[PDB]
Amino acid sequence: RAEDIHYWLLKSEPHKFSIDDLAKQKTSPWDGVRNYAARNNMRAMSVGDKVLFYHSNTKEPGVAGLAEVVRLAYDDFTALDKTSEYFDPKATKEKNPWKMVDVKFVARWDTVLTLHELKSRRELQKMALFTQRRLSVQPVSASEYAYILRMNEEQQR
Repeated sequence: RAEDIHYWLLKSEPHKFSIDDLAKQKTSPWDGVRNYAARNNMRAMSVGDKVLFYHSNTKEPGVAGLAEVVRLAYDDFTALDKTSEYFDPKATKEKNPWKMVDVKFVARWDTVLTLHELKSRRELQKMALFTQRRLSVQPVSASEYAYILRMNEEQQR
């Protein structure tokens, strides 16, 4: 398990937080995940794990860049921020179900690798991306990761 690097996809709406926001911040906690399956995926992440930064709910959805996990999951304190969209009325200092990792910027791709293209490769047919819509933190297979990075290179040529 943690001795091997694993791969994930994290969805973010870019008008809220884009790959350029991560780039500017260099590292960021991954706050505001309020789906429990996604939360559990974050508890399964390890330091050094690779991350596809995916822009969702936008004109050009797709993979925008790359990040890397730099801290293991800890309590998502935005659940206690009464001014936050991600406020959870029933979370406590002592009983906060929400957890988050920190990630570091790795790469900002010149143009997004669109969802349409992701759905047009045999190698990607089994991505969770296509199955599971509420799942904002998803496992990516090693081959899926590899194929996607290859696609960015093809697009950049």
